[PDB]
Amino acid sequence: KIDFVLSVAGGFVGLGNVWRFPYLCYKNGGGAFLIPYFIFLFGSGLPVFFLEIIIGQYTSEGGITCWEKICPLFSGIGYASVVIVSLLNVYYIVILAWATYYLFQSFQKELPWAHCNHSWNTPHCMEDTMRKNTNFTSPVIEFWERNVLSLSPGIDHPGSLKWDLALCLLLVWLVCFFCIWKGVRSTGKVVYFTATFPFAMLLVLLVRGLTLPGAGAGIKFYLYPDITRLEDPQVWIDAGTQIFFSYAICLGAMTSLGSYNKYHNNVYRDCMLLGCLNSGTSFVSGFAIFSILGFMAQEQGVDIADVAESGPGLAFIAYPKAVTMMPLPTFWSILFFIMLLLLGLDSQFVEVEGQITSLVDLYPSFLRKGYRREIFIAFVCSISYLLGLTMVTEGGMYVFQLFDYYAASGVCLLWVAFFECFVIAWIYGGNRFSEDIRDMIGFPPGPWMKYSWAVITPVLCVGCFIFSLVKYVPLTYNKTYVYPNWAIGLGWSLALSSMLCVPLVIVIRLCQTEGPFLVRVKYLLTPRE
Amino acid sequence: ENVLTQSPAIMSTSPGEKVTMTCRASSSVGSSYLHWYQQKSGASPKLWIYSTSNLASGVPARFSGSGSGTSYSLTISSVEAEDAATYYCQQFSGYPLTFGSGTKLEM
Amino acid sequence: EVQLVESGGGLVKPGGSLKLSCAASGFTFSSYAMSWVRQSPEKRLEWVAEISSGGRYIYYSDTVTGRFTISRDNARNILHLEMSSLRSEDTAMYYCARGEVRQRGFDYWGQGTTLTVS
Ligand SMILES: NCCCCC(=O)O
Ligand SMILES: [Cl-]
Repeated sequence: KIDFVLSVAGGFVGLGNVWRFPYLCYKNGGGAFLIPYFIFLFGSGLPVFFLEIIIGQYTSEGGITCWEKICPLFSGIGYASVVIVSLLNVYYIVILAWATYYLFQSFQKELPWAHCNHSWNTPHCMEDTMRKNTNFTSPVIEFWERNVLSLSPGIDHPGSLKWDLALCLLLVWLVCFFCIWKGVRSTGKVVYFTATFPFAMLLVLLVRGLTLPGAGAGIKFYLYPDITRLEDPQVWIDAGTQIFFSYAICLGAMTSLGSYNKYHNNVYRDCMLLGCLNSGTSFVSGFAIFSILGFMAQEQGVDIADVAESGPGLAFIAYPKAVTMMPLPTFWSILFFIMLLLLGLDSQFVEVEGQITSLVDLYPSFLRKGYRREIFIAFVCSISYLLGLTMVTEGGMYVFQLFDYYAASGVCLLWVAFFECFVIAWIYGGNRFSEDIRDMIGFPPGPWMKYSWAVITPVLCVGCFIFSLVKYVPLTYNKTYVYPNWAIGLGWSLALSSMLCVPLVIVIRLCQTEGPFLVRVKYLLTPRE
Repeated sequence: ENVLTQSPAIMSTSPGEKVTMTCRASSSVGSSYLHWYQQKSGASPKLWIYSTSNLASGVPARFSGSGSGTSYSLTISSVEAEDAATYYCQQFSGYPLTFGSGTKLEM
Repeated sequence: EVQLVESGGGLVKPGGSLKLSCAASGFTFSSYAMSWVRQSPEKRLEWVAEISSGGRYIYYSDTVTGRFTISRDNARNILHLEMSSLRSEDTAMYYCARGEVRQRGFDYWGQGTTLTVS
């Protein structure tokens, strides 16, 4: 039992909880983000996660081959998932690049973000303690913006390529390449430390956050709903898609992981434990993040909703401030960023391993014919590094925000989840799926899972998509920069690169099948033996 | 085939005294995959305990079960006159399904 | 579930054939799996075969893997067991039981019918 929970401990915490959830919650007003979050959690997140693990165990193959055994017509779901993984692996590692840069900057007598007395610093800076005495800027925020990021005025100005961040990305990609090639993973005595360090660090950060003299206001802003005016399609999409992104579902990695699983240790129970604890760690770290934000609000004399960036930089603004107020701040900064690097590196290794496995399973005749697998891994790493170079430039923050919002999140995850649930519930058959689950694990899913797949998840996804289309608002970096029309088109192209996989595969298999149209569709709907 | 063997085939018993009978399995059986059935004389068997700890609807709290891995047993706190019946252990972890030898309580 | 009743038992000869039936009522027959359990005259229980809720997966005991055939009629809510090459050791009482949940076991058992091969 303890060993199983330890093996779980590798995968039920990640950057999606520590970093993504707090900034999405902050961007959507805080408390109002929680209601759709929990609604989607219990409506689809656990049922869809369980459904994908069931698919993976039932087929015992990749996320693309399983649909052949379920529904040949909708085999495009696996392709959409593999492109989602490919797009995610390009922009997810930029977080590790920023963490590596911060870790290298932490090897100093004094943390550079503690005070603003350097060459890269604006003359409008004022210390937070002395701020409550104009358009002043906190040293941490402008450090993040100018030294680590060197933020451009807009996406239309790429600027110069930051050599230091490029070397950080190169280092992280080489680490990933060597780990994948040599099969390096936490399996010996080191798994104890690898699993336990993140939660010890999160506990220390949370304790520091609560004991701040202004944590109460931050907690109140974190938990107080705003149903009067914050009910917008953006909050619904963000909360629903965060559930899918945190669990790594709709990506097809869960299917490949289930393939490895031989049988059921109450797979239902394992999925529920995974989901409950994965959501719990996010909700718990929200307290730490928002307590830090509330203390900064109390110290700087500004509103909680305006203290820090409403974007991916919230984790790189709030946490350094928290570690700045601990005894020997350099020590805790080093430990925090090492923890962040390990948490991101483990999930990066998992994702690149899954992507490589799926891509070689697509073409085993040449890719897997021999030692060319290592060359393929090197090729994938090189192309991903070159693609990530676009987000290293001075205007790379906007590209990163667009990629996060569209490429591996947003409408694409809703599309994939809706098609999976619709296929299994209606085309393949909910009764047949329950029969398969009985044969596998010994008991049927129950009314909750069956009704969720049949109605709740498709209705939620369709309603969110339609609500977004009717009440469409353009994506904005932070809360003041408006993206150009071409940037929005590029983001929608990134989303469509995954969304269009299902219709394209459908028409391709319809054309590549003999017989009349009805015979074609009948042959492609019937599951294979 | 996973053969299940129950040692005390015949047990003379008096009212009030506690009685425990054990089931032995030749292969690893999961805790949730072992169940006991009670069969009265001239009647079809009825479920008594499932998952080695959960009591069926009709069985009173008088009965209880324990065991894990390869040895299982269920005990009676204080046998009554109505407790005289045959009990069979069954494994549900893998096919073919097998039942124990069975102990017929002799009053 | 309330009632499970078997029927069709009788006297046969070695090498003969017989079809057993089990009518079900009080519950949705199509949504629960069914199994046959055999009680020898020596009072020993032996499992015969199991059919899933939809009948897509079918399991047999080693002694009857190539001799007996199990089938169900979801529309009629009735369970059938088919015997082709009944031997001298097949004489016993057959009960049809509900085994939908493998972790819960056979919730209900039928009255049962005796089969003899004298
Ligand atoms: N799309 C999933 C990425 C890693 C999941 C997590 O951060 O928890
Ligand atoms: Cl989350």
